[PDB]
Amino acid sequence: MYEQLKGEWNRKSPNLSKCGEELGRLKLVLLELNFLPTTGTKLTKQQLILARDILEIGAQWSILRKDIPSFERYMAQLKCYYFDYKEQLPESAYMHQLLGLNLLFLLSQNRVAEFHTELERLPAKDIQTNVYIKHPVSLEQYLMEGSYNKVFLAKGNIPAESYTFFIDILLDTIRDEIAGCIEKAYEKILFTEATRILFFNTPKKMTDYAKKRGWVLGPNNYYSFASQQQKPEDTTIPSTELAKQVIEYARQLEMIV
Amino acid sequence: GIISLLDEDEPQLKEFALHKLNAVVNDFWAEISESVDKIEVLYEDEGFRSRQFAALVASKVFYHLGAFEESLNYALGAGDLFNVNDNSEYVETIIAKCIDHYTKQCVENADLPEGEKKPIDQRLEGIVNKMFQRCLDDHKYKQAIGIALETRRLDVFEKTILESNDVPGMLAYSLKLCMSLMQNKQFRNKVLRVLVKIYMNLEKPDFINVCQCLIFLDDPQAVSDILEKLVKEDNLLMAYQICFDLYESASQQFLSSVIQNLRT
Amino acid sequence: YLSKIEELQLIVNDKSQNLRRLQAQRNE
Amino acid sequence: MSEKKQPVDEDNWDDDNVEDDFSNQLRAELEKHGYKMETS
Amino acid sequence: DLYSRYKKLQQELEFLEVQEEYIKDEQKNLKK
Amino acid sequence: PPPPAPQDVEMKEEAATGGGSTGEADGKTAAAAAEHSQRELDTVTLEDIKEGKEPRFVLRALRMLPSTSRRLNHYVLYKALLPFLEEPMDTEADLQFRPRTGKAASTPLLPEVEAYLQLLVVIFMMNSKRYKEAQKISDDLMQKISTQNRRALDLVAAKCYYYHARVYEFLDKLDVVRSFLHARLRTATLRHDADGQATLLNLLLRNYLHYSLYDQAEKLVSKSVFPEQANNNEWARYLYYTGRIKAIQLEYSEARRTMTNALRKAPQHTAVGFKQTVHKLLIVVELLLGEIPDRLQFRQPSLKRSLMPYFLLTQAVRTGNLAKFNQVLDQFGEKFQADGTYTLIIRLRHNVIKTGVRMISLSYSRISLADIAQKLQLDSPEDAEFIVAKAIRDGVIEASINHEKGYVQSKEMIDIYSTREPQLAFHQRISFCLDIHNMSVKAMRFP
Repeated sequence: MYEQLKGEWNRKSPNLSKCGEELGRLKLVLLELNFLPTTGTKLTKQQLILARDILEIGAQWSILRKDIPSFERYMAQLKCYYFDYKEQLPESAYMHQLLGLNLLFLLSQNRVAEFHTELERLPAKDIQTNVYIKHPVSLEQYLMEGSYNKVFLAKGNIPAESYTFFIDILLDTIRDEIAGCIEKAYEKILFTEATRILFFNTPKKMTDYAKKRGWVLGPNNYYSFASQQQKPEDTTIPSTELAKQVIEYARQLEMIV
Repeated sequence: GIISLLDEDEPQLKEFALHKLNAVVNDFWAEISESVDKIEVLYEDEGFRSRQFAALVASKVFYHLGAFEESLNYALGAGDLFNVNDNSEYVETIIAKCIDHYTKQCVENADLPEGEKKPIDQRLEGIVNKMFQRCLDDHKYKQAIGIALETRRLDVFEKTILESNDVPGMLAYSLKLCMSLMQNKQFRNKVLRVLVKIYMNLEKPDFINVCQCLIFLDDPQAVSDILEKLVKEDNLLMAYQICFDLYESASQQFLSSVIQNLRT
Repeated sequence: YLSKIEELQLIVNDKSQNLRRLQAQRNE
Repeated sequence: MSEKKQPVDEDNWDDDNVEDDFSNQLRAELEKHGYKMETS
Repeated sequence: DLYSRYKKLQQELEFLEVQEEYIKDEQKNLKK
Repeated sequence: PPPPAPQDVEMKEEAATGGGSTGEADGKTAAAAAEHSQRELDTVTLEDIKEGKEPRFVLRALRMLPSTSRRLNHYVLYKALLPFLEEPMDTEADLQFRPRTGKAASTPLLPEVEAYLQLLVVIFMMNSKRYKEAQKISDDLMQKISTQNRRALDLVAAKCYYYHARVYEFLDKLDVVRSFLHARLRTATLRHDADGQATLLNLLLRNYLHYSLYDQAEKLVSKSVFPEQANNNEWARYLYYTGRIKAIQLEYSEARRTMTNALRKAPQHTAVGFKQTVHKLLIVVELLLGEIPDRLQFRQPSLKRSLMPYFLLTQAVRTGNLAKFNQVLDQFGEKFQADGTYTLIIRLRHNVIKTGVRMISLSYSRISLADIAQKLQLDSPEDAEFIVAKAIRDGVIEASINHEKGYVQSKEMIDIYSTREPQLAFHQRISFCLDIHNMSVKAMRFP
């Protein structure tokens, strides 16, 4: 029953229009029943188990079309199906890898606190196995180490782990946080770290990242003549400001009487 | 994933989201709080499929929070739906908190004698009057008079004196007890005159019960009118006591004026 | 409950009388 | 007011910090350190 | 008479707070 | 004679506890409830340590006109479980002593919990607690009396909540009891407030554990006021989870201070498997910071039994041998997993390098880049330069690296003489201690 949603599984979605039709039929499934208003009627929850599989493939389509807001809605919905108590829910091969894909996605949106929250989210998966889950946890160790040093290793770690679209997102989320350092003439080459943005000693491809918006991100002084960083410094003129702070604290000690 | 349902722009989904939020407000208070800005747009949006229900779930965002004023704003969006929950554990306290907002707003309106009193929210007033009707159903005179002077409205007070219609203690010396705790004479005089009028409405108007208008209102014509009725019915025995009672209870002045009215 | 639990809130304000006793001792 | 709850989840000390610092070290026993200076 | 009692307790607090100010004011005068 | 003697002393203690609470409840407000109820609660804890005769004493506790002394004689006459729980109300209504009736309802529950049946009989005690909870629900909602029960029996409800937690621990968990606690939170939103809500919420976080950290985040939003912390142990309990939330949330620096404050507030013995858990969180988070804390300062013996792993792990952090750390992780993975801080150890495996750089920053004002490579055994000088960028991190002296001859200049803050440069530094410290002069105002108010 509820075909087309499960009907196109063999032809996943070569056409983006098929994904749009799938969304409309999924909306009709929402018309039939809410995602999980209550834990009662486990048979309706069994129908939702079929829905989980179509959503899991649908999330892969969202990554294939690089959807962000729709993917966010689908990812939250997939997490809610895992949220459902549904003890009857069977182990899903799609579920294990996609939770790992979600862990990689958290790195893409720079939700570092959430990334550890996801590492916590599957303690039994993390244990030692779940190689799909393992690649983002290894990437997390690399990320605190600085993804730039091991980014080449991370890129070649798996040619295909069902993360082929996700590794493209990982290339998109290459860290440029190393930008707060001297570069261009003063450092000249930062290719030694191996991050894609600072990779390449001086060619136009390196120049495109290096001289983007004039200089990498583009705010602040030009890196070639940059004084190491913003170099804001501090002064003892604040004593007058501290005198203003002194008025408030001292008056209060007297105010108490 | 309440936020995810809101992200898809479908009117049926809009109804699904508010229903799901109503189902588990306590489980995910933060999720409503994160989406409260989205919920506020939906609650105030006429286009939204159930803006009234969105307002009801907006009160649920403030279920953990203690803001009565936000619940009053939710009552405006909810309209009938806030009234529909006439009795509901937590909401009953929140509507009571709105009644507290209503009385303070009404007391402020009573304070203004120049008119231009700020209008009470009709939906807020509707929950208050409906709960006030429940007090009349309870039949307690005290519960009925519970919002009578809080609203500072004589018309509500007439309904409260009617109450369940027993009107036994209220149709006697209830005015004396109210006068003792009454804070404002200007509002009190309206209550005093209307209560003596209800005493007059009773087939026998007790002279002691109508004495409060005779002395506190101190209207010489009004005492002359009751005295004239006593002369008309030739009830000299009742007339003798009230005149002596007036002399002992109150000073001359208006008492002299009623004597002048009586002489000519 | 509005006019039967608000009186209970005034009972909370009764503790101020205990403070008044402490200040009264200081006055003496 | 015993918390409980978490059961489910010098003579022999003071020098412990000092001992821990060079527990891995002190293989030389100082005399070797002097011999190392002699080689230097 | 819960509504009347609420007014009565409210009156007691209002009188007490009004009196509470007097003790502190006289005590300050005593300090001088 | 030896078995009756425990019963006589316990019955006399309960009679004194009841008399004191009842007499105070009768006179005044605020002083009426909880003046000795907390003392009665500790006396109740002593009664729990000191042990059916208690149910017979409970039977027919009150009838109408006070006859408690005659009732005590009747309890002796009985000498000379589920039916007993409801027997006093069934035999005769108290006709008075409404705060006492809740305390009377609480007294049989403690022996039922002491039995620790872990069976439907314990659930029946939970049902008796639910009946007591209904009286607590109506103490101000239906009864228009003062909150003697809210001031005192709410603590009794908190004990019942802990007993409810015991039933859920035997089974799984009850979010509905937490929802009932949310209704109690609405009661807290009213004239009187209690902080029992946070402790049950901590259990809610615990039940989700690794699977959900949202409950902890919800807890952060849920955080409100209640700085009274009258229990103080409750504040430590709130701090212990709040510190745990920050530690899992990667806010290790704030967490260690919170754990230390929590560790200080432990009046109860917490001798075995208790305070050690609070100590375990503090030591791991400090190790996560990279500063090395030796175990010699505290070293509680029970902390020590669980510390055979961590102590070797602390030695492993000092050592440069990964294999020693690996041996500790595999051999001592157990117990740390039971603590639930095992995930923090997993993140710590990468953190070992940070400890060395912090030692270098305190030890050397201007270390060479190559020297840093030798000290931390970096494979290459460029890797060491990459490590130096990681070394700057946050909360450390400015590296101000030349990137050339200067190498790891790592210049320390200068003019840190508690002079003009730290004028804010050594005046701000005084402001906090001078702010604690509030204690003179607070105690002066109590008379």
